[PDB]
Amino acid sequence: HHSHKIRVAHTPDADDAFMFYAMTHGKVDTWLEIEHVIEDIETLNRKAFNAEYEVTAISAHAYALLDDKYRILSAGASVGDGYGPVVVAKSEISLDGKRIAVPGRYTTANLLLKLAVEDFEPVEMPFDRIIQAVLDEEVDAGLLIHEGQITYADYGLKCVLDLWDWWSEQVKLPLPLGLNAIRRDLSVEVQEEFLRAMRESIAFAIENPDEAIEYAMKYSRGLDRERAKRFAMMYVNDYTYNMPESVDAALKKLYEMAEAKGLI
Repeated sequence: HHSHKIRVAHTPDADDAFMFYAMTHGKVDTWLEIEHVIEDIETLNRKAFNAEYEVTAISAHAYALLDDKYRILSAGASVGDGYGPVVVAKSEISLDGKRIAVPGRYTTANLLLKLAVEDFEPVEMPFDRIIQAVLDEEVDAGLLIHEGQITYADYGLKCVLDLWDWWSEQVKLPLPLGLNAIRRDLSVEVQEEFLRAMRESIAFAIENPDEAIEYAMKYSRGLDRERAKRFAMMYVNDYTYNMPESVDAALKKLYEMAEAKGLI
């Protein structure tokens, strides 16, 4: 077992901690010596341009700009199906010409926004400040890629653009959001092994939602246990266990649309 020492990077989010719980607690038997690195999704999308880690989470959008050094892992993807990121505002607006706070240039949610509204002012900004900026009218609207998508109503805010409804009008397939990416220079041995450990960790979470969610709470961000389970279960299910053919088709489509508008 060569090169058995690797770095696995993922995000400080409930859905993520949930998925990785079994692995982060020695509950997964593997000969791989894994070192976890937790960082914001946009940080990983950018560091991925240097092929920093052996395995890293990464937005589908970003992946299109680094499919030369990385390939998509069958397990770990987050896919919306009847739900996904949204743009929220204090009241109903059109968004055209407006200033919208965005969590990260390379996120899939940004690519989608840039496809639905071809003329607006994207205001680069950390996710943990989008909600405040909107409520305090620092911007006209905000793009929410994390648990905001199911909690915005608590702040008296409302959805002005439902990215899933927009995507559903473009193609009839699930919505690829986050992906698990593995460097192409790793051996077949390491590739299969990590895939096995990854799948086991995901399956463990579904069979033990309360246990896995308990630890994940460290990233709940105020969400109660039920709301957190619901969020995690939204992006950690069948699609995460194994990317089906429909999701492969959806990425293909997503990319084609991006290429056709020169977004990539």
